Amino acid sequence: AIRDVMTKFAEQTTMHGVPKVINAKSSMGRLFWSLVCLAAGAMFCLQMSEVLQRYFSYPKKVTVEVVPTPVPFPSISICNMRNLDVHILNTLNRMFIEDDRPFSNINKSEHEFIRAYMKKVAKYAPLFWNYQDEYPEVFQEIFSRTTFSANIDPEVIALAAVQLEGFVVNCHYAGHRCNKTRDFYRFFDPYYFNCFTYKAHEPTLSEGIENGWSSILLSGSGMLDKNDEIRMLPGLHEWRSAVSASEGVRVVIHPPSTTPYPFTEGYDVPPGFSASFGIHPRRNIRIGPPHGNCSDKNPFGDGTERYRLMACQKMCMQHYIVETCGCADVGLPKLPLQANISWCRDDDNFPDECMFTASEECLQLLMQLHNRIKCARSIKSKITKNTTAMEACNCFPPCDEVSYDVSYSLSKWPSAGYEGDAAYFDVFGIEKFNERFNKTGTQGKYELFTKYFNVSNREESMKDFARLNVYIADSNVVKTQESEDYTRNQLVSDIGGQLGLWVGISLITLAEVLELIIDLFRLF
Amino acid sequence: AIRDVMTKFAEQTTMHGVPKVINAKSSMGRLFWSLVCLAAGAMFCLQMSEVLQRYFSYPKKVTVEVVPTPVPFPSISICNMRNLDVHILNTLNRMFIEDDRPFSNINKSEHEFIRAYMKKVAKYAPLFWNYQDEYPEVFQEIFSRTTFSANIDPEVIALAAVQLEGFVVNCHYAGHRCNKTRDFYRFFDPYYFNCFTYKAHEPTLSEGIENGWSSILLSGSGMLDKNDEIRMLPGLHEWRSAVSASEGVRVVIHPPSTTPYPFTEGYDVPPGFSASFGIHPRRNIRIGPPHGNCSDKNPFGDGTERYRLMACQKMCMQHYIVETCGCADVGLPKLPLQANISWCRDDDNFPDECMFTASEECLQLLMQLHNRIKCARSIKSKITKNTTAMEACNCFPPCDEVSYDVSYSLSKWPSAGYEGDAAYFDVFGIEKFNERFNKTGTQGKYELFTKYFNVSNREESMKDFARLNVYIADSNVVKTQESEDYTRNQLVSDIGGQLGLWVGISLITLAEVLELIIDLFRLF
Amino acid sequence: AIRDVMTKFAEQTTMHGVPKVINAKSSMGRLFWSLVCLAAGAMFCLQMSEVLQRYFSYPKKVTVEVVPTPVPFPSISICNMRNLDVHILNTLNRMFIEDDRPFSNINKSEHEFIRAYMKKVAKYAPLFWNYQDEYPEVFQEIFSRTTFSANIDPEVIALAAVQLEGFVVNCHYAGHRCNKTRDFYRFFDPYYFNCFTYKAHEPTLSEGIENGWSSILLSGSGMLDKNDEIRMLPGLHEWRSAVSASEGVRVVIHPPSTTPYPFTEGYDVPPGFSASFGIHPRRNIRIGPPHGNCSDKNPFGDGTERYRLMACQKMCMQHYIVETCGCADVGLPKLPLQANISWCRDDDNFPDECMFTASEECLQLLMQLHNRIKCARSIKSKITKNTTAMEACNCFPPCDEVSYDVSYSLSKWPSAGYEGDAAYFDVFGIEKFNERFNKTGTQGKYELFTKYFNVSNREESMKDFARLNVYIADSNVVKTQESEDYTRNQLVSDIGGQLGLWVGISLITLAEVLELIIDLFRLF
Amino acid sequence: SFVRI
Amino acid sequence: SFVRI
Amino acid sequence: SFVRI
Ligand SMILES: *[C@@H]1O[C@H](CO)[C@@H](O[C@@H]2O[C@H](CO)[C@@H](O)[C@H](O)[C@H]2NC(C)=O)[C@H](O)[C@H]1NC(C)=O
Ligand SMILES: *[C@@H]1O[C@H](CO)[C@@H](O[C@@H]2O[C@H](CO)[C@@H](O)[C@H](O)[C@H]2NC(C)=O)[C@H](O)[C@H]1NC(C)=O
Ligand SMILES: *[C@@H]1O[C@H](CO)[C@@H](O[C@@H]2O[C@H](CO)[C@@H](O)[C@H](O)[C@H]2NC(C)=O)[C@H](O)[C@H]1NC(C)=O
Ligand SMILES: *[C@@H]1O[C@H](CO)[C@@H](O[C@@H]2O[C@H](CO)[C@@H](O)[C@H](O)[C@H]2NC(C)=O)[C@H](O)[C@H]1NC(C)=O
Ligand SMILES: *[C@@H]1O[C@H](CO)[C@@H](O[C@@H]2O[C@H](CO)[C@@H](O)[C@H](O)[C@H]2NC(C)=O)[C@H](O)[C@H]1NC(C)=O
Ligand SMILES: *[C@@H]1O[C@H](CO)[C@@H](O[C@@H]2O[C@H](CO)[C@@H](O)[C@H](O)[C@H]2NC(C)=O)[C@H](O)[C@H]1NC(C)=O
Ligand SMILES: *[C@@H]1O[C@H](CO)[C@@H](O)[C@H](O)[C@H]1NC(C)=O
Ligand SMILES: *[C@@H]1O[C@H](CO)[C@@H](O)[C@H](O)[C@H]1NC(C)=O
Ligand SMILES: *[C@@H]1O[C@H](CO)[C@@H](O)[C@H](O)[C@H]1NC(C)=O
Ligand SMILES: *[C@@H]1O[C@H](CO)[C@@H](O)[C@H](O)[C@H]1NC(C)=O
Ligand SMILES: *[C@@H]1O[C@H](CO)[C@@H](O)[C@H](O)[C@H]1NC(C)=O
Ligand SMILES: *[C@@H]1O[C@H](CO)[C@@H](O)[C@H](O)[C@H]1NC(C)=O
Ligand SMILES: *[C@@H]1O[C@H](CO)[C@@H](O)[C@H](O)[C@H]1NC(C)=O
Ligand SMILES: *[C@@H]1O[C@H](CO)[C@@H](O)[C@H](O)[C@H]1NC(C)=O
Ligand SMILES: *[C@@H]1O[C@H](CO)[C@@H](O)[C@H](O)[C@H]1NC(C)=O
Repeated sequence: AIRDVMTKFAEQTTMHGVPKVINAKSSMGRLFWSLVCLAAGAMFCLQMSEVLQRYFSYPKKVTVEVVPTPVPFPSISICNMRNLDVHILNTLNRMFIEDDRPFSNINKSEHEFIRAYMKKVAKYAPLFWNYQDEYPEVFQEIFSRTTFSANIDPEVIALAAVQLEGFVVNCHYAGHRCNKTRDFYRFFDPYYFNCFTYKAHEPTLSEGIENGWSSILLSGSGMLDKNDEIRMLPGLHEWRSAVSASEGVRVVIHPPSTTPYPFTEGYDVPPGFSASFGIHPRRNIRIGPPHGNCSDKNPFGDGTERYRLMACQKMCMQHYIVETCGCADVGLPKLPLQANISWCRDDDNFPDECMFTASEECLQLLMQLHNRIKCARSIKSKITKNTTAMEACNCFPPCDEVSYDVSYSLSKWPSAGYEGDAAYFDVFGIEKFNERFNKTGTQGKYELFTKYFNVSNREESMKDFARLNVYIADSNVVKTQESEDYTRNQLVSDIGGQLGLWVGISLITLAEVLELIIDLFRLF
Repeated sequence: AIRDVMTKFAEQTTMHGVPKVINAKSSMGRLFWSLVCLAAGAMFCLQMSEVLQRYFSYPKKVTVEVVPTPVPFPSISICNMRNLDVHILNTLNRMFIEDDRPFSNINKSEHEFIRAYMKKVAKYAPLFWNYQDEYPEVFQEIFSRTTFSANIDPEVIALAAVQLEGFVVNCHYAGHRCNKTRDFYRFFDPYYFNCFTYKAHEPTLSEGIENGWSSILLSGSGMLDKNDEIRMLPGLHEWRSAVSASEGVRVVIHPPSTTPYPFTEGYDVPPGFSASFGIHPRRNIRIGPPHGNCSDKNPFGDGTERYRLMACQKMCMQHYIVETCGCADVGLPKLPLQANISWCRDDDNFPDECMFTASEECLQLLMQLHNRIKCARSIKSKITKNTTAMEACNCFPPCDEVSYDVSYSLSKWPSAGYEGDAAYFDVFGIEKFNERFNKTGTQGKYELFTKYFNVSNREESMKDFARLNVYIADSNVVKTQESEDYTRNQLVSDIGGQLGLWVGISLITLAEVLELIIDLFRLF
Repeated sequence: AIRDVMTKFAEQTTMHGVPKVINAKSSMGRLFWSLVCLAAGAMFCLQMSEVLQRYFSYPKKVTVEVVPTPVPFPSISICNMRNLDVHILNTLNRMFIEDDRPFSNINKSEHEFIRAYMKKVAKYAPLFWNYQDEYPEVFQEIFSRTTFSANIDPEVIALAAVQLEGFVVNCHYAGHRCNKTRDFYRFFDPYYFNCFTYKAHEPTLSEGIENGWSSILLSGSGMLDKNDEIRMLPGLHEWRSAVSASEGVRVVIHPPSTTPYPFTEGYDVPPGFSASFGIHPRRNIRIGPPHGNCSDKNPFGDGTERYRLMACQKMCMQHYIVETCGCADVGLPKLPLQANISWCRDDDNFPDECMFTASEECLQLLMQLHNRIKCARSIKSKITKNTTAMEACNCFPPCDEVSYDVSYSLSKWPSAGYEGDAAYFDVFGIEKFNERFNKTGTQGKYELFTKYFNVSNREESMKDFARLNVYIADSNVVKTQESEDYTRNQLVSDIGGQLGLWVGISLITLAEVLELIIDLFRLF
Repeated sequence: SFVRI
Repeated sequence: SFVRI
Repeated sequence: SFVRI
């Protein structure tokens, strides 16, 4: 009978409630015990609902601490805010002073960059002689730096951009003199034509800073000719950009195996000043999909470089620009998928007749180029604020990231008086900086530096130099590490506590009810 | 009998201990089991004491993470460190050179600010002609900026302070030229007379920075007359303040809908330099009373502005100053409760006879004003270190706050040579900066700027300009969020675990003991 | 019999599983229940293995929050980048101009520092007259600052280094003028000869900044003689260090009762600029050995100074240098164990014959000194990257630390025009800065400052001054506190939950099995 | 404007 | 000091 | 180089 198996289950059950209900000999007692069991079950269900809501929200746990594990010395990328060499600039200025027609000056120089530059300028000069008053803004934009870098072979620009031998006067790292040929690596940037990345080399010339990196850089432009009248020199001024005409050094501190993005990251150092960069290293560790969002590699790029979120964001911006305006923005990296896309500033379609006549067709082509630039700029400004587009690129922060916080300070490097005399003797007497440009291919630069950097005018001429002092301020690394807050083990413990508190069941107690229902199914 | 109900309770109990004690057939066994039960209960009570101590301490849980949700572009407030216009300053200097008696110069100018200024100065000049040697410090303090701003109608000062049209040469945001009349909002500050707050306007003149905000500001004072002798010009120098005579621009980056407090927050930019402000946005979320302390609104102010702790602290300081010295400090906001309180620097009670004779009554009134200023300064310095007073103002950090960490760097903006020529042509050839002051009401300023900013001396004159470059360095926001560490659900789970481990009770097991005590009360 | 006690244990057991197994009347039921019990036990053991692995990993819990508890105002240490006084430098330069032989100039001055300096220089001059072309780098290193500070009594150098009366023009703190004799404390640093630490003094001259610390410092060197030829002045230039020839003030912000380490921490301020230091105080609290690593005291030093990790690291570096090269590096603190170790730059063994002849023995001793310096520098660069050596010094972060994050900005302090005139009158008319050096012992300095700092050339001469503005930006302290994540109480709760969920045992249920095994041992 | 190259 | 306005 | 003191 049903009562027989009910009585049996009541006598060998480990459940705490239904033994009272089954053996109850009074109706009111049965009602009371059934209500107690139902209330306990309902409250248990509510508490487990809260528990499971906490668990499947996958919360994160974060700890911030200082650890003694050392990080490698960061890579330092230095970019002179002046793109071209001083001698080349003076040559161009004097050539234009002698004859302002760029067409006649194409064959006047054997330097390849000068020839390409004058050809490119001549393809616009007749328009510039006729339409200054009507479209002054257009010609300012066309003659910007990015136009030349997008239309002239970078290997040709590199012959006239700032050279490493003429940029880094001296270097010191870890108490040893730096090897300029082995430690510095040249890279091309569309705005800062030549840039150099320093990669640390630990000791196997025992001099210099022991706890960091120091270098003296020639960054000023006081040796350039001072024109009595305002004259346009295309390729010098990026019209109305945030860095349009600044003077100094752009310094970017980044992890050793990453590509620097100088126009959106880094610090500025003016000429005539000594800058101290106190680095406080940081490390961030993040959790994967279920609890967070992190990635080990760039979705758009290859695996030859360490992942940074900036690279992914910039490549996403370039991808959205290419699809909309049909051309790639020269201010962003070229996606490593397809390289058949032309820069938005490409102008090789300009006819040769634009060198001779200011025809309306040349003006229409100029307007088309201006409109393409405007399209690229418009897409640049708005795409970052569009969350729907940005989220589609799946740019997630790195799972293991090293970051640097920099303390920035400035001193006046060449001190007035005797210490400045010592600095001048160190630069020109011991290092013999001028003698590095007494070579045939740079004879003109030698005379300029010999006249400019003479002993008599050392107080004013030395202001064109700048010094960087990059060092690690704190040896301990501030580590921020993510972890799962509510593990499955903790979930099991919480479930066990709730089950014991409210109803008293165990999982082998469920085996008892399984036996009971087997018995009922057999009896039925 | 008692033994009958005891035996019953022993046979249908789900408690683990008292069945042994009740059915024990040996005295030593009864003693052992009773000791076991008592020890288990005592240890359970100790563990629950620890658990409840942890719970009612209301601990907090904090997580630091980077999120892609974008924050709005911050408001930028720029305040020229020179309070008055250059032309007004030159006019005042030349008027004093022609005649050093301010009384005779009251009717010499039709400019309202000049008339009020000369009246105010004449109310002190006879004392200044007699008591320099005896009280040099008093006259320096009286002739400070804050005295004039507290005694002259701000709408009158605004006619002579730095004007927006003569301060912001150019502006660019999100790849578009800024509208100076619609985007900039003028506000009055007692030390920096005229200040302007930029409020971002997203694109619906496609030029400029795409990822931030850039502007060129006229901040230098090289066009001021160079006197051959030291002459006092009241209203210029705030005597021995920390910003007493600095030159440049004060820049404050703050959330878009908040009031800037330039004298205690912001950054400095010298003239002739280009400053880069790399913003790393942050967001902080805080928990309410039981676990923390946070507020959504300012206790002292209205609801028209977003809450910041600085506003509450400054209003608390003003409240404590008003109660003590009986006057409000002009360097702090005026409480929006009562505005009948006079500034501590108010001096409208000075008789007109002080314009003509250096009577002892005028000196006594000057000493009274000096003592009032000293009272205000003394209360300012000590109130912040008095924790009892500060805690009474109930100033708590905002429950949801947006903060910005700024990377600060400097470049030399107008580069020597050709790029500086391009910058000069951009400022004066294309934008035509001088032509904005060729209007009748500013004819005198036109001649000064035409002479000063000529082509011949562009290398030196352009050093009076400065450029700001404000951009968001990291798109991801570093979010710090508070949460309750020990919820009531976790407390219930821990209580259940402890109860199961030590004694094995469940809450329906308590129903069994309730039934037992009902039976005992019925039997008794 | 065994079955009798088994049946008894089965009927008065609170275990949930073995009652089924013992009373099972079917073999298949016995097998099923035994398998259920074994599986439950195995899963319970696995979960407890995970629980104990979590517990004995001793995880930490970190919370970041803002608290209103105020920290004391930090100590400010200011070090002029020029080591010697201007008058002493001019005297040395003019003495060498009159006669370039240092030996003949030993008895020409009554100043003790000058006599010691000329003796030390004469002990090297004959070598410097013969071996410039062959070893230019050696003589640059020997004539550095650190050589003189390591060989001349610091009490003798202090008579010629920068004096407090001639360095701090003015000071203000908490709305009161600073007492220069009571608030500033002089300390000696091998590179910055004289340095001064400001210790805050709360109010019991009511003027100045109310919410911070401000001071005007003479830091420029424009008053030094301008030589027509490059001349070596030993003791001025630290050859090719990262701070070799900079001009300005080195500022270090540190907790009030700690020793400043200016060469590896702090900020730079150039002359002619006003620097704003916005401090955001922070506090870090750390847990001891079982969960972390922290220390309250420096293992190498005494207990008279508050503990900082930098002191321990520097003393560890000094300890490793002393053991390797056999001498102490002057650029690091001297261990307070033994002070019989000589500096690596010690040269008192040089014979007096080196003053008269350039013998090969003197050259060999010079080479030995150079090699000792090279040994010290080599050990400095590599020891920090050697984790095995650094870990042996037991340098752990402080258990309770106060840190400061500083916002750095620059203004041009002496404004052109009238405000600069007011600043000049404040410095020289009211404070009477020149009158502090009209005393007999400084008559020569008086004439130099009277000629240099005249009214006519105030625009250029005032550029040698600098101003510091140090203030607390945020009253609330960002507190980072470590705590144990998994307490023993939480471990007990989790164990109870797991035990209740899987097997249903309680600790008094273990008393039942103890009784059972007692009964079995008695029956056997 | 007339500016010349 | 004599300083004059 | 000849430099002299
Ligand atoms: C700086 O680095 C260059 C390149 O590594 C060094 O030139 C090499 O020197 C090694 C031995 O010192 C030779 O075996 C190689 O043939 C050299 N040329 C290479 C590798 O291209 C140079 O010696 C280093 N030091 C300097 C410039 O003094
Ligand atoms: C991890 O990334 C995913 C995908 O970006 C996030 O899911 C998105 O969340 C946003 C905001 O709630 C929604 O607008 C999207 O629709 C979601 N995407 C999908 C595919 O549903 C997710 O929230 C992120 N989680 C964490 C922990 O970072
Ligand atoms: C800059 O902003 C002002 C103010 O919003 C603009 O002036 C308004 O322009 C709209 C249409 O463009 C007119 O309907 C309003 O009557 C104008 N005046 C107002 C609103 O007071 C101005 O056009 C903007 N651009 C400039 C100055 O070129
Ligand atoms: C929240 O604020 C209250 C009130 O300011 C804090 O309670 C004060 O705590 C301080 C320091 O322990 C005592 O001196 C005061 O007497 C307390 N006030 C009262 C009314 O008792 C409380 O500690 C704060 N709690 C949190 C979590 O921030
Ligand atoms: C600045 O501090 C010095 C040193 O504390 C003060 O000189 C002391 O003044 C007290 C009373 O004001 C005398 O009792 C002591 O004898 C003085 N000399 C000491 C302590 O060495 C000085 O008065 C303070 N103020 C100034 C310099 O005006
Ligand atoms: C606390 O410090 C000890 C000792 O420095 C740390 O134990 C060392 O850990 C490193 C890296 O895992 C090993 O190379 C050493 O061999 C360990 N030392 C010993 C004596 O075993 C320990 O990890 C630190 N713990 C915390 C929480 O900071
Ligand atoms: C966001 O980008 C997507 C790209 O597919 C575009 O379709 C959409 O219009 C954009 N939204 C806004 C508001 O511009
Ligand atoms: C430049 O090089 C030439 C040889 O090409 C040499 O004679 C001359 O002395 C050098 N310039 C110097 C050292 O002034
Ligand atoms: C040094 O160079 C400057 C230009 O920089 C020049 O004016 C001066 O005459 C030169 N001095 C000598 C001695 O050649
Ligand atoms: C703190 O402020 C209260 C304001 O009522 C005042 O009564 C008290 O004296 C102050 N305490 C100190 C130490 O100044
Ligand atoms: C200034 O304005 C007048 C008209 O009021 C005009 O004639 C003059 O040319 C302007 N100044 C210039 C453009 O130099
Ligand atoms: C240009 O202005 C300067 C003053 O700033 C003046 O000395 C110079 O003579 C001016 N040049 C011309 C050509 O007017
Ligand atoms: C690290 O320092 C120890 C000091 O005892 C030394 O023995 C060891 O060689 C060093 N290791 C390296 C790689 O230099
Ligand atoms: C310098 O001190 C002397 C007294 O030793 C005094 O006569 C002279 O006036 C002082 N210098 C000044 C105030 O110019
Ligand atoms: C002021 O000092 C400068 C040197 O700094 C000097 O050239 C000038 O002649 C002096 N003026 C007077 C009036 O003595």
